[PDB]
Amino acid sequence: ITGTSTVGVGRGVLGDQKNINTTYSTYYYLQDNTRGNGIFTYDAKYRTTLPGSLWADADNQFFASYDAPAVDAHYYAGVTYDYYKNVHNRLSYDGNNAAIRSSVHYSQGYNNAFWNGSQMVYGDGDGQTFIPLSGGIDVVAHELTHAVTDYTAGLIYQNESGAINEAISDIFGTLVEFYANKNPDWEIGEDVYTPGISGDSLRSMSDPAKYGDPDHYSKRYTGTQDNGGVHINSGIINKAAYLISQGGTHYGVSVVGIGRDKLGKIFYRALTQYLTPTSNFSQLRAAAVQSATDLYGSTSQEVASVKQAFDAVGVK
Ligand SMILES: CC(C)C[C@H](NP(=O)(O)CNC(=O)OCc1ccccc1)C(=O)N[C@@H](CCCN)C(=O)O
Ligand SMILES: [Ca+2]
Ligand SMILES: [Ca+2]
Ligand SMILES: [Ca+2]
Ligand SMILES: [Ca+2]
Ligand SMILES: [Zn+2]
Repeated sequence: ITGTSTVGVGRGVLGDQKNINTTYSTYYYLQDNTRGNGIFTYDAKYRTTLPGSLWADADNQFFASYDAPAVDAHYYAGVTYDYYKNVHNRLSYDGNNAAIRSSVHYSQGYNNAFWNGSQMVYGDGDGQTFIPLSGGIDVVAHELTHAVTDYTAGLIYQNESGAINEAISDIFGTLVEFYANKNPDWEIGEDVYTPGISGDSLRSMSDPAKYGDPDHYSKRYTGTQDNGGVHINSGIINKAAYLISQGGTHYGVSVVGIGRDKLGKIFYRALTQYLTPTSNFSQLRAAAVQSATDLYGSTSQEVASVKQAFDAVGVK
């Protein structure tokens, strides 16, 4: 909407106060004009018709329980935009400052979040398995990263290419969580998963097997559930990424860690310069090796560590 840029205040899903960029024109809207061509947050009003209505508020204060998922979807989309711009010189998901749109309060009891080809969508959860999913910064960044992937490598959402697609979203979701630097970890979704159980998460990158996901190519799933295991076999790539950053010895193979920033540079370059819609795990290894060679040199520790990490997870 046309209006003037304003700054509101509210509380997110976990009860934390934050400022949000809004737009005033009769109402205050969740429209942040400070980033690209805008970040826009919508109310889906418990229905499944998208996007719903651009979020409107009478007083620019967002402290109602119903407001909390919108506050966080809006704010964490801004953090994710900032990560891609400041760290990777990427302007929004398409590289040309496309408007970023999210809808919250999607459906009833909906235990998921997704990119629908055009926008982000967040359920409220059923209150037992999940609380409103935009409360997780790793979740929000996971979803926006699907848009980045779709505009760049275009990884098809099935089998090995789809597991790479998933891992890319978990990797950058985690790197955005570290960028914001609030309780960062190598777990996925911990802030919104199972409010009645402490210390768990939906997936682990540091130890995928903790939640039943493979940590070695020999343990990959090859059935048809979950689009051929896209959220299962992602563990193999998530583990490799964790090892590249943090190091470790895994199935007897030692990896010297090179840190999160270099992990992010290598995988961002692989995603945007080398991967294709049908890349498999072996092709990802080659893309990561080439990316690290471009950035750091063929004889570098960074290249050697990429090779060790993929060796450790059984990907040649
Ligand atoms: C980070 C977590 C909290 C959310 C994440 N959701 P996602 O991977 O972005 C779901 N996207 C998806 O399916 O895209 C395909 C598509 C949909 C619509 C239109 C076009 C294409 C996820 O890991 N979901 C799991 C766990 C879900 C537990 N109930 C899961 O779906 O099995
Ligand atoms: Ca209000
Ligand atoms: Ca965390
Ligand atoms: Ca996390
Ligand atoms: Ca929990
Ligand atoms: Zn995903």
